[PDB]
Parts: sequence; C-alpha cells; structure tokens
Amino acid sequence: VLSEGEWQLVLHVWAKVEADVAGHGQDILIRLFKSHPETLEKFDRFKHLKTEAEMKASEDLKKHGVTVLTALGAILKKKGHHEAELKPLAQSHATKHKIPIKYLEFISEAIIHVLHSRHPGDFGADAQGAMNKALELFRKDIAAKYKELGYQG
Ligand code: HEM
Repeated sequence: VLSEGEWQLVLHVWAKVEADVAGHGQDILIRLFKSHPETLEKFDRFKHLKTEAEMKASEDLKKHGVTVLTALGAILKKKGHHEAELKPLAQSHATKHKIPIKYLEFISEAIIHVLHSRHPGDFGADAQGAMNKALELFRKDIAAKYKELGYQG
C-alpha cells in the first residue's frame, strides 16, 4: 500500500506538474509515441503525425495531454480511494479504445522520465520510488476491471 509519507512525496511533485499541465502533457505523449510507435495507431486523431516537430505543433495533441493529466491528477489526489474515478476509465479503455495493460506500463515510464527531466530537486530517488508505486496501484486496479470484462488476457 502507499504510506502517508509516500503519498506526500507524490502529491508534492504533482502540485508542480499542475503549474503547467499542458506542457507536461505534450512531453509525456511525445515520449510515448517516439519510444513505442505502435501506441500512436490507437489514435485515429493523431496517426497522421510523422515527426517530433509535427507532434509539438499540434494543438489537438496538447488538448489530449491536458485531458489525460487532469484525469490522472484526480485519481492521485484520492490517495488510493479512487474507485469512482477509475471504474469509468477502465470500462472505456477496455471496451471502446481497446488499450492493452502493457501500454499503461509504457505511459507510466514516460511520466517518470518527464518528471525527472523537469523537476530534479523534487524528484529524487525517494520520490521516484513513491511515484512508481502510485502508478503500479493505478495499473493493478485497472487490470482487475479488465479481467472482469474479459480483456485482461
Ligand atoms: C495515465 C493513463 C491514462 C489516462 C488517465 C487516460 C485518460 C483518458 C481520458 C480521461 C480520456 C477521455 C474519456 C474516455 O474516453 O474515457 C481518454 C481517451 C482516450 N485514451 Fe486514454 N488515458 C490514459 C492512457 C492511455 C493510453 C496509454 C492510450 C493509448 C496508447 C490511450 C488512448 C486513448 C484513446 C484512443 C482515447 C480517445 C481519444 C479521442 O479520440 O478523443 N489512453 N483517456
């Protein structure tokens, strides 16, 4: 489980992300798409983007980054008591968007990398370990909903 001190590390760095939600969101999605190109194919909205420069110039991509980080922040601020928020997300990602759990692992790695690049002083090893645990909890709870619906695999 996460301890109170671990949650405090997570939420202290998250308060810094919220001073620039759009910029963080852009960086995280670009990192995902460049490191794991198969993920771009799940987005009919974005699959025309071929270069990093094109990704950086897209306002629609920046808008989706804000949607993703706003939803994640709402989950993290519940400190584990996130059923109401998480259940609808799991349902749409399993049955409509068809996102494998592995791609949730990939985006979690992208989040960690961008937080370390933008906030080294508040993102030392202790904070990294707490954020990894928070994102593991997120994935574990989505995976349990996927299995109920027959999408875990
Ligand atoms: C931190 C993880 C993630 C969060 C919090 C998140 C959140 C959201 C939210 C709030 C929406 C809009 C409402 C909905 O459709 O449920 C959405 C849409 C979507 N997400 Fe996720 N997402 C995450 C990861 C991913 C990943 C890894 C992929 C693909 C590789 C993905 C693919 C999509 C798609 C295709 C849509 C629909 C976009 C559109 O065409 O409007 N998501 N996501």
